[PDB]
Amino acid sequence: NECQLNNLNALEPDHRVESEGGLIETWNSQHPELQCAGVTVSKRTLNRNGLHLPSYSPYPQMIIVVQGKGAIGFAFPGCPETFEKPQQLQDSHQKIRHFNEGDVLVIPPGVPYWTYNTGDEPVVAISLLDTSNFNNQLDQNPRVFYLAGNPDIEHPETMQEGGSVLSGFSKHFLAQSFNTNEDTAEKLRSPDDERKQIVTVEGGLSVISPKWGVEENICTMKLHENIARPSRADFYNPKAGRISTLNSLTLPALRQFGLSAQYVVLYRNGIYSPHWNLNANSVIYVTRGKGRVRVVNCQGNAVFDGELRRGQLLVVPQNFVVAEQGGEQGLEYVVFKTHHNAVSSYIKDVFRAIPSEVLSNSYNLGQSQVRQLKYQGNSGPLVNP
Amino acid sequence: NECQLNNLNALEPDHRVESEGGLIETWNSQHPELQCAGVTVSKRTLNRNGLHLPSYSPYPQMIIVVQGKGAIGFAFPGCPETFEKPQQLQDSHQKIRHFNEGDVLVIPPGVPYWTYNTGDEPVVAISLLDTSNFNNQLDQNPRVFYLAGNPDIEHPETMQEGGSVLSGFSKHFLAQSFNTNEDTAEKLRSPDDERKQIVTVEGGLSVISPKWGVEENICTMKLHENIARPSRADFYNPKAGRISTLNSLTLPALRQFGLSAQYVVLYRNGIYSPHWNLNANSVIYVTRGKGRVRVVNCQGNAVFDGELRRGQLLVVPQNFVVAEQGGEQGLEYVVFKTHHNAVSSYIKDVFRAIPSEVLSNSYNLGQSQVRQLKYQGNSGPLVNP
Amino acid sequence: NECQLNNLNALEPDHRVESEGGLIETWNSQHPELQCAGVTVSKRTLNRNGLHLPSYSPYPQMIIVVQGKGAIGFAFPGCPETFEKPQLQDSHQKIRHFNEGDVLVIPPGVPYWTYNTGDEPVVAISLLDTSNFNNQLDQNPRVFYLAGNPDIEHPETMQEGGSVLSGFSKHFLAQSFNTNEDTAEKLRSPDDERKQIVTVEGGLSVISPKWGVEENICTMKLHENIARPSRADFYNPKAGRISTLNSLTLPALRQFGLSAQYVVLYRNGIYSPHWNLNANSVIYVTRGKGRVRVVNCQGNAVFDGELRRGQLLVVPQNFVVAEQGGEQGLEYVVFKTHHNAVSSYIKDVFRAIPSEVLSNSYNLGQSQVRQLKYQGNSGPLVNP
Amino acid sequence: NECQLNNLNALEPDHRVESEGGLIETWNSQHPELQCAGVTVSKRTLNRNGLHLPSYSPYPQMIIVVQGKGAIGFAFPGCPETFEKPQLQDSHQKIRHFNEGDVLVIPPGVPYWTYNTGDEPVVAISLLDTSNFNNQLDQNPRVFYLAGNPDIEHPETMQEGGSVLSGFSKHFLAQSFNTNEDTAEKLRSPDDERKQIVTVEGGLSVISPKWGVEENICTMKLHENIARPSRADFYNPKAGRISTLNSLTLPALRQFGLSAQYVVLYRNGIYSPHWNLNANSVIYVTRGKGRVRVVNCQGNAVFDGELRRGQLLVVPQNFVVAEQGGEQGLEYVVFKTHHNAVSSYIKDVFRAIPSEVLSNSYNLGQSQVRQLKYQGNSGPLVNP
Amino acid sequence: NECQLNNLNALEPDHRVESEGGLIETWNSQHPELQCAGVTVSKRTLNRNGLHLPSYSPYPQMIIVVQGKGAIGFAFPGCPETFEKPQLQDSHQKIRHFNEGDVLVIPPGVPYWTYNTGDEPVVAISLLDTSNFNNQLDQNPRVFYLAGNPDIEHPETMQEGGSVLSGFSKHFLAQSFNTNEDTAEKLRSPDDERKQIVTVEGGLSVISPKWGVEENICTMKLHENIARPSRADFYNPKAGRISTLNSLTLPALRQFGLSAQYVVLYRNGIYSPHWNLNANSVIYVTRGKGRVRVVNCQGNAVFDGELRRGQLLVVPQNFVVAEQGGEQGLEYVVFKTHHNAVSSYIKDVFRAIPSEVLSNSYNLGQSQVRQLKYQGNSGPLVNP
Ligand SMILES: [Mg+2]
Ligand SMILES: [Mg+2]
Ligand SMILES: [Mg+2]
Ligand SMILES: [Mg+2]
Ligand SMILES: [Mg+2]
Repeated sequence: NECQLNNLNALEPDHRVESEGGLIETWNSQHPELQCAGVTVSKRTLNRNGLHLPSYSPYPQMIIVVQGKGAIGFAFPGCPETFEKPQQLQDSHQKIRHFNEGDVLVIPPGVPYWTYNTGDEPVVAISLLDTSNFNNQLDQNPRVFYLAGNPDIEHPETMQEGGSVLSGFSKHFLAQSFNTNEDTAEKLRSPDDERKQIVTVEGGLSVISPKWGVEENICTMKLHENIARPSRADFYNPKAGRISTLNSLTLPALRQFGLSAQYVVLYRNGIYSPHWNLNANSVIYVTRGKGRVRVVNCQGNAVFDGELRRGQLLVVPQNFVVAEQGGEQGLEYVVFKTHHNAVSSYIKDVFRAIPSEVLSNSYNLGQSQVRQLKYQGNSGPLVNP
Repeated sequence: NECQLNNLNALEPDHRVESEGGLIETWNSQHPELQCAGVTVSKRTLNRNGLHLPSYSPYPQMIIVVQGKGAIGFAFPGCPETFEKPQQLQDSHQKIRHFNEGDVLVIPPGVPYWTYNTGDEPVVAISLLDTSNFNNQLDQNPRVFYLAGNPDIEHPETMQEGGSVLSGFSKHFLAQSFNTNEDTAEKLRSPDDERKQIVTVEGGLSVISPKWGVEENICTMKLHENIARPSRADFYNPKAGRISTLNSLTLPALRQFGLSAQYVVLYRNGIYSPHWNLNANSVIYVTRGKGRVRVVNCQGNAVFDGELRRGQLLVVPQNFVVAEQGGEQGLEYVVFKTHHNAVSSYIKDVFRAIPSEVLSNSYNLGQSQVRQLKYQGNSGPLVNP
Repeated sequence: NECQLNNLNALEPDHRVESEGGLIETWNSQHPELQCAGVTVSKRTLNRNGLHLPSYSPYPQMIIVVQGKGAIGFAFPGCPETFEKPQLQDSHQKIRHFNEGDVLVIPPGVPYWTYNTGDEPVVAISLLDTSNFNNQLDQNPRVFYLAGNPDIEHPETMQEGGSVLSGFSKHFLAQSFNTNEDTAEKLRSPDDERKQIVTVEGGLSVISPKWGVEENICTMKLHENIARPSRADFYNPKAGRISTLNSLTLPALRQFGLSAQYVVLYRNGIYSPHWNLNANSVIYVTRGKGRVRVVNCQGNAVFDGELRRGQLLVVPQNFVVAEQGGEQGLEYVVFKTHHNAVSSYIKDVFRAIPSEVLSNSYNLGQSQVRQLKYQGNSGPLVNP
Repeated sequence: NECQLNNLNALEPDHRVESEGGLIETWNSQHPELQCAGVTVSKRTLNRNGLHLPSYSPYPQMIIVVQGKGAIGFAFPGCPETFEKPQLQDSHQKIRHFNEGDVLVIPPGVPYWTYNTGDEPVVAISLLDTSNFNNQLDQNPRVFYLAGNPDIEHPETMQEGGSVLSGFSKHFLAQSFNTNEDTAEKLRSPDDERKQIVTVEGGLSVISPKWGVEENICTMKLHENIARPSRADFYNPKAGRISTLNSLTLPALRQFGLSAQYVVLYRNGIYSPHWNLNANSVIYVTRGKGRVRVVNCQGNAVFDGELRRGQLLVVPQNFVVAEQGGEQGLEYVVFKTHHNAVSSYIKDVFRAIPSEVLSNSYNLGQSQVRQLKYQGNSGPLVNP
Repeated sequence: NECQLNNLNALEPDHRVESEGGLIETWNSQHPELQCAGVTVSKRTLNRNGLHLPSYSPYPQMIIVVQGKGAIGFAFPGCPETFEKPQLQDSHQKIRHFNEGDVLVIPPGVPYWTYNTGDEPVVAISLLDTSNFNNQLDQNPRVFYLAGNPDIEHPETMQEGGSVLSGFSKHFLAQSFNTNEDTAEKLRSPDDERKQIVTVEGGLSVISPKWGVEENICTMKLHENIARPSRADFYNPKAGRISTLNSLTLPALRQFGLSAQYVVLYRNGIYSPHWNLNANSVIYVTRGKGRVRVVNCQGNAVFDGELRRGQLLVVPQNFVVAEQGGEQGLEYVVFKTHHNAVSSYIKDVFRAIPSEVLSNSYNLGQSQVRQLKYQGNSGPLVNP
């Protein structure tokens, strides 16, 4: 009965991990709303020259960059290092991908990744940790395997200290394994490192990049897409707002990760009429502004009815009906959905699909009243009252 | 250990919901047999002019109409209203599908649907609610989201009153959302409606129908097929009975819903020899007659051994061996299976696949005895003793 | 440049084969229109007690039954005989019943036979998808009979003949099938003058209620009604109806590259200008008469005239077509060479394009544009 | 034997169509090279306020925008009008914006229109995949215009013309669209002398932020940037960069059998000997100049010369090719007739083969072999 | 009408290429039979210490090894060198061992080389699937050698030649591969008179036990034994055995459109009348002799005669064929142009059809019909 919730709360971060080069804030995965959704969320901040040390988790992550710009690099197993710099190579590594605010990034399960702030302002990103994803064969707990550094626990609720996976091996064995000296091997264990999982790169970081076979396809799996730019809108009403969808039809990698998302922008008083998601739980994170949100369950009860503003997280269970109205300054938010091609339906459109007399007898309405419901007013889900 | 059942009971409806235009009977989803199967069942009756108000659930439903005739209409999101009637349109809606006794209907997860009795006798349908379906991201509880009316709870065991999803919103907000007046909006909340989920349409219902791009495919997803007609038999022995299979190879939509079924008709003394389902749990609902049924588990124990008659439900767990023999008046039943292409095997056929000497040494049988088992008698699963 | 056609003709059968229990009429596969579409057509009539002897072809066939009722049986390789009557008096694969309005699908290489179970004759029109990707021989229609002594159904290809079994000696057939020379001789149909469709005196009798690998593949759905009023996917009570049959309704079609639609236009009903995005089409009028127009990429009406019952008209991929029912309406089936053929009607296109793009495109005023987009019924079926 | 070519030529447009708001230049589809690859190319220029009238073709088109910025709109059949401005002043399908460096994909049979939103003209090169499996007509390029009075863009195929709507009478158009004869007459573009690309005086205005089935299919991604420096999949700061665009980045390509790469070579940068395993390729130089060599199975350089901006060069499947940037570098797009074209460069091949196989193959000493395998950069982009 | 063949011939190689370490014999791709099937065949013999230099072709090849033992290595693009011997003395991709009875599959565009590891010569028959959908060039067989100075293996297509590397200058090769002119000169095989198969004096030595992307794609299964007695899918100890190799046993075949069967008939053993539903077939006799008969749709035996070791016989899709082992039996491989070719034998067909349909079809009595259906072994392999 994990989703038999009579109340839904707007949630904010519960735990904080302050590092040399940044901050990591996590929502406790044990909140009943998040347990129903089968996910948890993590907000990461990379300060100037901030470098998030390489790590991987046993489930996919969908991240939206809400501030700043940087680069992310993955370590795909067995793939060639297509970025090379001659000194005889002086260095070579895999493709460096750049991201900006409004972009969504996807981290594959088990694939190592690192990120770096390439701008002046701090990078702020919100990550949906899809812990319940079918690909996670461990358990519901969020887990982060660091390949470097001496991290602090990011999800403390699961401990009921941190260390890299390399610190679990002796320097002697690492020395032999990696055909290196024990001095190098000891450093690989981060024995005296006190910077934690996000460090500051003094002097700035330098990597091979134009801007700063298997290689053509798989090894270059597209893992980022802008979702917030106005021009990418899929639904639009100049006087109400816009809705943009990012799913497996845009980012094919999502098909195997069971995740998709939408970015919604509602202008002052703009309304996103009553709608529901047919095949997925959803998690709203407000990126800006404020608005009135209402979520109704199968008993016609509003499990949530209140203001929702920047920084808050609100779970909308599969099939529950939700509606939003932009406040004074409008409202913007991303909605993570636990399906690679999540589909929703809005009630206005439903009325149009049902025969006039079915509607009349259902709501005891007159022919003219029904007609006005099915044919009058703007057609889309975005309404300017 | 949800399926470690040492006993299986023939089950009948536990709860009843009497409405103006019909009746809804449900089997408690907490019976251990149903918990093992990961499903529950609901029997619906639409009286003359009976209209089942529009609703949707977060899992698929496979329904078999055992009596009467009517029409069902769905509300596919974003699809065009291909049925239109000029007065300038006087009304338009989506395709109306007709059904008759012996037909199976499939309801997609999250898709709204309504049904209406177009004949004189009442429509009686038995619905398999596939609550454990992978697409249900909530929890095991059955749930019905009504878009209209003031319903009573159909699965009371989950409350440990009813209302439409629209009654969860204020008339003022619905008024703005749907660009209508507050009078219409208040009626949309069904504030004074006491008819419940199945209403009687006085004077009969009228909808657009010849009989009473995306539109060509998806928006017209085939969601009904006759399963009981004699001529649709897949296995047949004039002196024993018949077996008909309905799976994803006949109704492609079933591939995504993980459901299939069979309709079996056994004549007097007709036998459906010992067989089992390799990849799916099964739920038998007797539509007519009576017969002796035996279910044996992995310890060689008959967890069920008795008469099974019209109206009773019997779960047959995956891999358990079952056999049926038509009684005096014969036996007819539908079997819902929780796989889009459920496959079964009958022991007679198994003997034929195993080498004679493997059989001899397995059962201490003589060469002649084995030969008679593998080659003598009718070949199929339907036996006339 | 097989489709660089400046003219399209309404075609009727050009060849006929008279047999004891029926008739087979075919359209010459060499007509420029049929060559562009990469198919040919065949009309088969089974008289009372008529039986079409077992045969198979290296490509799929989509058949619409326009009259009568009957049964069709296939021989799926290696599949068990699930129909049996108790030693076994007899056993055979599933028997499938059909009626007028039904569409049957014949898989490539799979033997099938048909029998008329009613009094009136069975009349069926078959689209022989010769250009199908599964046909690795050549674009010529071919029929491999397993029995009888047939006459060539498509003579244009030759530019006599027996069953495939007649190509073997009775001696070898006797050894192969572990049978005696007497039976083996008969398997070659040496003195059979009945041709491919025979009359079963006394009537045919088979195992059937009304008259593992099994559960699925071995008994896959190969027939579906397409003409019933209630099956309409598009409908305007004052104009007509359109029904679509594709891989979403009949899964096997996914592998055969074929789909169809059944159109019924009432008096003066119009199926407004539309085109198929991904497939060539072949119209066969089953009833009535109406005006049909087909326009190519140069804006030329390669066809502009009446089309009546029994006539065939090819509509090439992307060519724009429109139809209007005559005094007694018009009904027709449209075979399309794609498992999920998609069409688009111009009215709907106007709705998708911005007003000013339309205004500047056709030199129209905002008002007139508003007219095209929001006035009238929105569907493709129009009541003028 | 269309590809049994002993010679390959660098080709430039041979035909041109001047219209009011733009220009269309095409390469003759009959060049032996283009026939072997089964495609043709078209360069389209939209001048300021230029609008390319609605049209569709029976095959997919892959377009790279080499200059300017604009908007492209498609008309997906049966899809809802998700862009609306409040009765509705107007509503239409999604508007997609593009800039130089972007690749656009046009689905078969789907109408599309484009508009220049900037001051400089929009220049785009389109690969018309005429041999695509979805094209069931013939290998001839065809353009079905929904509006205007166009001139033939590919005249070689004829060996006048209007919109598909001009093929209908104004009377029938009036009845079909429930409109008056006046509007219907205009829908036929009878006195339009502007041709296929027109100039929108005052500028075009549409619904857009900057200027169910919806969520997915109805709004599928049909454009992606391929030329930005940051999108490089291969990179050597001293030699150049290679970017790949295929079905893994743009899903729709899976159904259209097309992919591409954008190559940028710096001064004297070399893209070492490589070949495409599963597709024919067509290079179009967007900037600079360089030496290109193409070798067939006989070890003959069917092409060995300079290739500069605006020139087209076909590289047949499996033929080995190499390029070297000139004094000012070389940039080019390569269209490939496969949704996921795979290539292989010889340097990498040496690494995969055992030393002694190599030694015995080329009569080299262990030392020299060691040279080929482990010395130098490992990638395909070489700085000599 | 390439398959409208009234006659089929048993074919033997017509051309030969003698090289230092082996021999290559080919069948002319222009034989009417081979053109109908859309393929050609090649027999390759590697003498002791023989090495077939690296090469690749724009279509898949299915090869059955009829004699000897050896190793085959491929060069998968961008894949890591997982075989290494410690700086690295050397590293290269996986080495795959094969023996007689094994079938090897060569992917389109992928370089491969083979080496004889035994004393007796390796003899292999290769089905060159030139008509494969992946081949976007033309139906001509082509071999792109990466090394050596080969002679044309399929001369009929020309109606000299070197390696693809010989098409480049040594200067450019030196720059491309970061090597010196000396090595580069050698990469062009200028004074090599050994041809495509060379003799490795002293024997070849490679990394191998016996002599991420890795785990999967980069090391996909490309070989499987098909001839071992124990692998039989069909078996009658008194008649023979049939083994099938398709995409269900070797996944890669799904992408190459090929499958095969290995048939062994004992003395007088019969493979009763059967046909392939979805593919053309090419028989190659590996041992013995027997009577083969092929009947077309007119009931004419387009082939009726003996077929012995080393002979090739095409059996077109849907044509009915039967074989009977001679005094010393008959063994043969059958290549089929479909990843999952399906066949059907007439005996099984009789079992699927109702008694009365059969009675009326062949004018047989209930008794005789009962004979065909239930008497004798039920399988396709018959002991007369
Ligand atoms: Mg929302
Ligand atoms: Mg049962
Ligand atoms: Mg039509
Ligand atoms: Mg290139
Ligand atoms: Mg054979």
